[PDB]
Amino acid sequence: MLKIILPSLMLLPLTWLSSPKKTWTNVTSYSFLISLTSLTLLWQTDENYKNFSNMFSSDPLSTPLIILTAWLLPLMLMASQNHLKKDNNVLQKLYISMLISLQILLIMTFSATELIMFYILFEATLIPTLIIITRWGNQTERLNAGIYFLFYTLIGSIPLLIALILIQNHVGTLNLMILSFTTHTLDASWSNNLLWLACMMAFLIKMPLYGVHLWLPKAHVEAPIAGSMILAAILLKLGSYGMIRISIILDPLTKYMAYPFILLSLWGMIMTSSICLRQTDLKSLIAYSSVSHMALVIASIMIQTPWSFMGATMLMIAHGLTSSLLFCLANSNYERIHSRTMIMARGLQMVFPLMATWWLMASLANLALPPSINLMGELFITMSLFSWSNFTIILMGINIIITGMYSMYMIITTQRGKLTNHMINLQPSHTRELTLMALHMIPLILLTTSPKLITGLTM
Amino acid sequence: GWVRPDLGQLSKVTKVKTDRPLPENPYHSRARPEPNPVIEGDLKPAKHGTRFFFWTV
Repeated sequence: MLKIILPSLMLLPLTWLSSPKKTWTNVTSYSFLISLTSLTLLWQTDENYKNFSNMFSSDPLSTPLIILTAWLLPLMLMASQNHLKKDNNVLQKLYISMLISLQILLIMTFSATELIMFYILFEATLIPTLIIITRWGNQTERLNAGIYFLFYTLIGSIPLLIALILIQNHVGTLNLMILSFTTHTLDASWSNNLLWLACMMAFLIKMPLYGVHLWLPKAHVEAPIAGSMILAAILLKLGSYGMIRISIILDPLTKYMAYPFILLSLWGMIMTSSICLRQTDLKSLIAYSSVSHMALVIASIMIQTPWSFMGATMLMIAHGLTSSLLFCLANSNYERIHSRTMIMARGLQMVFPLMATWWLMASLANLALPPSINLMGELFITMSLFSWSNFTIILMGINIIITGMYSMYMIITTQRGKLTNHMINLQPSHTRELTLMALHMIPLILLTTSPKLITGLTM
Repeated sequence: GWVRPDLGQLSKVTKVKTDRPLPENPYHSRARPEPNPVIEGDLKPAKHGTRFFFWTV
């Protein structure tokens, strides 16, 4: 991993030692080249996972998440340029450094071999995330959004820290490979049931689980666009990735311990998807859509089947690209009229025909049109849950209906109908903006062509 | 024939001869507890370094 991490660290001096007129062109270009180098992790010609050293590894679960992380950094930079163009030069460089910091921290997080190392990097990400939300968010509610985000995470993370220390005191190590091979059955004591919850809650809050999700709609509505991109695409996946790594040592208590969280997720995914039908704020709508999708990820990880893990891995990647695309699409209208109210701008297909095409594909991805990886992940999750209990299809069926309703509702409301023609400041789409949309959507199509790369650990 | 001792003479420490044996354990003390065994050998580096969580060295 050092041949990926070291060049990423060199982006920081590159940012600060570049001329003001070359900073964006420089950092974006090398960020693309670093994404290219991360593809080396996909050269996997056997079934032994790559252990580069005692500290860094990569297997079929972390490899897609590392590459998606590397790809997001250039995309976030392009997304940020227009709304930062009034900041002075030092403030622009500070913002870029925050974005690089997350890229470095997240790549290290997904390749860490030891759980307290994962925990430290997992917690470190809050610092640049909070700074981005609160220093560059637009509204007065960005400060409250920062508090919710930081402290929903932290209250769950403290029990996680206790559990990790406890496991290490008992086993002698937090190395993941050794924990895997030497794992032994747990007794079903009250003490072990609290251990299960301490190991799971921080990851479940991060997903977020329905019930403790209020931080996420707040954080998205208030964050700048690059903050929304990283939060929806990668940061939520830390919880799902954490749950998959740590659940190997929690057997057999997950068989009964999972029931309340399957119930919250399967019912909760209907509550949050139905909220999207009556949401007046476009960013909030996309955010609630994420909570509904991540509810599926929670359910499939909880039932721990080969299909359920594979469907969760695909959905994690597919949602990452799709939701980041939707935030970028919404931000392009906001940068023109400076409102997130969905019903304000209307008939936009009349004036932005190619941007409306990007809107349609993002919406078709979101409602899981086959053969997209969006549908493939949701399909295999549905099959595994049906096996777990045939009555799950009732709640799946309701969510599928509602997801089509709000996905097409967003398109009809904003792109169709009569143009709101008092909006004479609807400047034509930027080349940068149209390029940004394509950089989301080409990988989604390419991954649909070769879905072996995101199947995860079980297939 | 008694000569009075001079100033300083009576305060001297003197040696006296006695057939009485020297007491061997006048305090009636017990045997002292044995010291802790000492660990010997040369120093080697700590095996695998500090071993502090995930630090390699």
